[PDB]
Amino acid sequence: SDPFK
Amino acid sequence: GSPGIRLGSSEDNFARFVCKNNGVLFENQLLQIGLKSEFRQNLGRMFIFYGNKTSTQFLNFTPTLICADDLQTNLNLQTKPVDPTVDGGAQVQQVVNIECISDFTEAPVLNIQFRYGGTFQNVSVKLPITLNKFFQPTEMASQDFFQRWKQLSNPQQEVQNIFKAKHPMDTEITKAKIIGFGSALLEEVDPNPANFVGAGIIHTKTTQIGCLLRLEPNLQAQMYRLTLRTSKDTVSQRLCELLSEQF
Repeated sequence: SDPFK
Repeated sequence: GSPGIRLGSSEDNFARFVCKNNGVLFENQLLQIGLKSEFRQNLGRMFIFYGNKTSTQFLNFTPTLICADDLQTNLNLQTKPVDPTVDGGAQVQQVVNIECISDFTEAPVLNIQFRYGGTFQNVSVKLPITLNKFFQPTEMASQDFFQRWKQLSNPQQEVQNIFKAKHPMDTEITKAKIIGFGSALLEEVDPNPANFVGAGIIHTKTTQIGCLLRLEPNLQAQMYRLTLRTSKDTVSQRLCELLSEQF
């Protein structure tokens, strides 16, 4: 979900 | 860094010029030092205004720029001398031309010496020329931002700092601060609406450093988690240090 990981 | 009270120090108002270019850098009872800067690519132009607050003319008005050895190799400064005589109530301007060679951490020191009423006056203040002044904001769609963010492999290129907020989390001010910092402020990239995502290229003569920043406010703890991911570990570290002191 979180495109930062 | 330096211990002890920072009042009447060489960096009293230094932090105020990391995200803005205009204003008063220093002022004692005789002299006021104002600034007006403009930057483009890896270059900049800093106008320094010396205001004589007295009814008496200053003499031997002498401004000099001082840089540490390391800083010298990363930052090049040039300026034309100003007239050493400043009428009481008068203001004189000095232009400093700047060229960034490589990423740098240290700051130049402006030393000003002059005569007033027959006495020797000496002032030393750090000049607000910082790595971020050489930012080219890079607008880009979300997709492109993440592709770039995930291209980092060297752990040293990622620098994170979790720190306590010094100022209120006023959205428009923070946006102005980030925009003022230099990078482009990308709208709607981080799914977290509270987060700020910036992207820019730090321009230096020898290397263009792709920089991606993520500022994560922690409203409750009044702290921020700042993450710098750039193509150079030292740039990540310095931009992190600077931006960290701004919120």
